[PDB]
Amino acid sequence: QCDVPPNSRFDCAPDKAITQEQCEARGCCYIPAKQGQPWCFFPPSYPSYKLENLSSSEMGYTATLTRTTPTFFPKDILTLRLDVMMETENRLHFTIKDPANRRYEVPLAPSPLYSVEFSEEPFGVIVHRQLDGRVLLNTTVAPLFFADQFLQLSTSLPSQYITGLAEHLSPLMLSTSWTRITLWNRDLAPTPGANLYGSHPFYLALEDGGSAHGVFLLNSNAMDVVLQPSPALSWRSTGGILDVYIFLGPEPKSVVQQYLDVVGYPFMPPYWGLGFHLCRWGYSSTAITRQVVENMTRAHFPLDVQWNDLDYMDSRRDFTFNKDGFRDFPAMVQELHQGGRRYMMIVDPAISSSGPAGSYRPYDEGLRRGVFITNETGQPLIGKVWPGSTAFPDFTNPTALAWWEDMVAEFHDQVPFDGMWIDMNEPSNFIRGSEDGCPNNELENPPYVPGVVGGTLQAATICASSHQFLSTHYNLHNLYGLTEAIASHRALVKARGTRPFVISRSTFAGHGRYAGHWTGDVWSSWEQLASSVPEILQFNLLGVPLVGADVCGFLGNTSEELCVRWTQLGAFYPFMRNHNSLLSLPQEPYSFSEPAQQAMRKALTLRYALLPHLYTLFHQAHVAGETVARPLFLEFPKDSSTWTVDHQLLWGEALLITPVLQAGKAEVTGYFPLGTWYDLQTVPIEREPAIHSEGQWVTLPAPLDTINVHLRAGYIIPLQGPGLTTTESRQQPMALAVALTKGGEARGELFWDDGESLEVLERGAYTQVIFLARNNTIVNELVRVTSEGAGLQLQKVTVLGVATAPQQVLSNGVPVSNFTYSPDTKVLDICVSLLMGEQFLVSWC
Ligand SMILES: *[C@@H]1O[C@H](CO)[C@@H](O[C@@H]2O[C@H](CO)[C@@H](O[C@@H]3O[C@H](CO)[C@@H](O)[C@H](O)[C@@H]3O)[C@H](O)[C@H]2NC(C)=O)[C@H](O)[C@H]1NC(C)=O
Ligand SMILES: *[C@@H]1O[C@H](CO[C@@H]2O[C@@H](C)[C@@H](O)[C@@H](O)[C@@H]2O)[C@@H](O[C@@H]2O[C@H](CO)[C@@H](O)[C@H](O)[C@H]2NC(C)=O)[C@H](O)[C@H]1NC(C)=O
Ligand SMILES: *[C@@H]1O[C@H](CO[C@@H]2O[C@@H](C)[C@@H](O)[C@@H](O)[C@@H]2O)[C@@H](O[C@@H]2O[C@H](CO)[C@@H](O)[C@H](O)[C@H]2NC(C)=O)[C@H](O)[C@H]1NC(C)=O
Ligand SMILES: *[C@@H]1O[C@H](CO)[C@@H](O[C@@H]2O[C@H](CO)[C@@H](O)[C@H](O)[C@H]2NC(C)=O)[C@H](O)[C@H]1NC(C)=O
Ligand SMILES: *[C@@H]1O[C@H](CO)[C@@H](O[C@@H]2O[C@H](CO)[C@@H](O)[C@H](O)[C@H]2NC(C)=O)[C@H](O)[C@H]1NC(C)=O
Ligand SMILES: OC[C@@]1(CCC2CCCCC2)NC[C@H](O)[C@@H](O)[C@@H]1O
Ligand SMILES: [Cl-]
Ligand SMILES: [Cl-]
Ligand SMILES: [Cl-]
Repeated sequence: QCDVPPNSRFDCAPDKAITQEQCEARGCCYIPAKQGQPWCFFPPSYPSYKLENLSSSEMGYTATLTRTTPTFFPKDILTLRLDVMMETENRLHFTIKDPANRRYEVPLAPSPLYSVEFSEEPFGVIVHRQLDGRVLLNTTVAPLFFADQFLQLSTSLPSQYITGLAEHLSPLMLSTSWTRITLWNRDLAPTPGANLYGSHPFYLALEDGGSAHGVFLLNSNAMDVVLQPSPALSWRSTGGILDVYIFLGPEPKSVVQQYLDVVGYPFMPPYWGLGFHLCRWGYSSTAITRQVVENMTRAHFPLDVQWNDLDYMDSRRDFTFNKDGFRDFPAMVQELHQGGRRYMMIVDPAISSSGPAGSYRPYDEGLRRGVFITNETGQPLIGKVWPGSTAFPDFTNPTALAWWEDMVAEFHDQVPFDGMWIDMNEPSNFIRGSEDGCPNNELENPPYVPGVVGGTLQAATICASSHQFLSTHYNLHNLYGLTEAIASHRALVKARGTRPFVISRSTFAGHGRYAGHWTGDVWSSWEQLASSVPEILQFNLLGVPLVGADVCGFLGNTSEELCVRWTQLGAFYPFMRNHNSLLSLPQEPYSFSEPAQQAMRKALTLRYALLPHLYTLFHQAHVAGETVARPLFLEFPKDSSTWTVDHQLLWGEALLITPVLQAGKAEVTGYFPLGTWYDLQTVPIEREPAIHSEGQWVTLPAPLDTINVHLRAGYIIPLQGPGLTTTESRQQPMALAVALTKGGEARGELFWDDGESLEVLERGAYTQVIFLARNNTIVNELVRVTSEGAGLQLQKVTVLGVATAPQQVLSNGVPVSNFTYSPDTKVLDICVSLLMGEQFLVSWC
């Protein structure tokens, strides 16, 4: 009864410090660890629920679950309903709910890849992969708890390899050594072990052999997820229901895709959103802000988007501008547009409530329309943020959405900003709960407090029992940032009539359908640089591919060498912004020594060259639920060596980036999956040429002015000529980079539209082209050709891995005007005059 192997003990006192006597009185086993592992744990006989009246339907199954013995938590729900829905061959879905009470729920050969079976007593759901018989879910392993404010469901895991459960600063692969992962959106500088800005209750689990599955728990309550070495996992939520989805893959990429079929495919950003953004707190005037642009331009540094932080505001209030430094804010932004750039600025959620009545429209209308989160007496809950006393909009209230749209649209008529930087949307509060504290009820003081920093649900936020239109804050807290992202997205669509650009701090599952994300107040340090790679990858797995960290870091002072290395790696973040704190030394690219400016300019130049490629990868995310930046294991799951790699990334299938992440290094050791990898340095953009890998670690030269980038054999990459903006670069001629397999083959693609309109795919207003290398030929294949894309000029074709100097190079049957062959590098560089949207044939021999 108490003979349970150590790694398999499930905690019977998750709620408090317990003595042996109390442990044994709960009906549990007490065995001290010899050195965490729980001392108090459930014997296999501990009372759970019993399955009864299991029944079949066309959709799947239903059953009643009955608990006859209470747990140690209050308000056990003794009778539950089980519903199992076999929704697709790839997707299994089950819920457990109270049949007598509607509980809070988040507002969201032919055969399945899975089979399901049930344990009767104690109750459990067992899900096998049909193909190899492997056990993916087994909830029999621990008791089911289902109490008003405490849900626990556990499972065995099929391996020690699991990723997901944002937002935390951790390796891509989570530790299963008694790790407690807390999902409660919290304003805090990224650090290991803490609940951070967002919550994504989703994991992907690898299985021996390289298949994988995913599990989503659709639950927005504060929760702990506890992983143990057996290996196993327990969800512990503080409310709601169990709403579980299992995605059968079998490939890691399909798991991600199947997960996004439920939560939403990522939104398609405007092309301009993919250029360089530059911001700091401290650009304290329009004159200083104009100087940033001027300084970048004179030093030939590309810049698509200038930003402002709090600086622009009048006394730190949304939807105003001060009349000292920012008197001519409208003219600055118009000027920006005149030069072919965009403008972004910070918006906070909380609205100043202390102004004289009649003098501040956002609050005054807010009041009239009842848009704000309210307290016990029905009055606005007042906290403290930048402007002082503030009320907090309820983005679940339809009237609040309408009010948000008005404020954005009215401010947009004054200053034509191109998107919104939504910060502080945990929501963050400078004080605990409210100016008036919080009441004493079960929501503020719950029977189980997850492991949140501050040890309370109110720390750095508003009262848990405060009222919103759809429910209490207790239930909705983890959706705050999400709901604001939805509101802002809609607001920007209505105000501007083109694709919105929303960058949000706080997020939830499903966020990437509406907005992007930056990882928050990271320190300017080597460790945070290194940590940003797993974090960027994680968000990509979670369907938020528009993500990055503050290039060169946010807090403290960057160094020149750190900024060089941060810029090199950061140019490979899908969302690329250098942002800096109030107190920090300047870190704009132009503020450094000449050799460092050169390395930084080179990294920006390579990013801009690759923008057509990066844009196509976002197209694949948007229509097929693909990742943009992806870990090696997503692309080479069968090579088990890739499983723990999180300090390299891929862009899509073909581009392997291997950064230096340490001070004083002039080399880097990177893993190279089986195949040939061409050094991108061999492609002309306005040391071994090829790595021939068996699946091995390779040491690469990486002096300060270099980041290592290789192109997988078998792939063709579209590139475009230079510009300091995408307005410029989009008008330039294009080039292909063709990486031949040894057998002379390669494939690639280009998606092209106008860069910003809505409904492009639905209206068919794009061009899609495929490129094929075969038998010493390169042709294009025209999937779709329209006015947008038809006049793209192809001026250059570079072929990697051509073994012998050719005697003739033809374009459409005519000797080209010039080519080079380099016998050292195996590169054939061809000048051409062709159109992306008209069929061509380039041959050599
Ligand atoms: C719900 O929220 C409202 C604000 O919307 C809270 O109203 C606040 O209540 C306190 C008293 O409990 C007021 O404090 C008093 O201020 C006056 C005049 O300035 C002072 O002379 C008194 O001695 C006292 O400090 C406070 O002014 C008022 N806030 C506002 C903005 O009017 C209300 O208390 C909240 N209800 C609960 C139960 O939290
Ligand atoms: C398990 O189900 C039995 C039988 O319920 C009937 O069949 C079902 C498919 C559904 O149509 C029910 O509404 C039917 O009542 C339940 O046993 C019955 O208990 C009821 C009410 O307490 C009583 O009228 C009958 O005498 C019982 N019938 C028999 C044949 O035993 C039972 O409660 C269900 N178990 C649980 C825990 O829900
Ligand atoms: C980040 O740097 C500032 C300034 O550091 C000084 O000036 C630089 C150009 C560089 O040469 C440094 O080595 C200098 O020492 C720090 O802010 C300073 O704080 C100290 C007290 O701690 C104060 O006496 C200085 O005058 C401040 N300087 C100014 C002008 O703001 C700051 O502490 C650094 N941040 C961290 C976290 O280390
Ligand atoms: C699901 O997990 C349960 C509990 O860990 C496993 O059930 C135990 O299995 C062994 C061998 O069958 C027995 O000695 C115990 O009696 C079982 N426990 C219970 C409570 O029945 C079970 O093997 C797992 N199922 C699968 C398919 O792996
Ligand atoms: C933009 O660049 C200009 C030129 O480098 C900067 O202005 C100089 O700043 C230094 C401070 O280190 C002063 O000694 C000089 O008075 C300024 N020189 C000139 C040419 O006027 C300016 O600080 C930069 N602005 C921004 C916003 O980066
Ligand atoms: O708007 C101001 C800031 C920073 C404020 C905060 C001040 C004290 C120390 C930490 C930074 N909001 C929080 C955001 O994360 C940050 O980017 C933004 O610059
Ligand atoms: Cl004791
Ligand atoms: Cl509710
Ligand atoms: Cl290895």
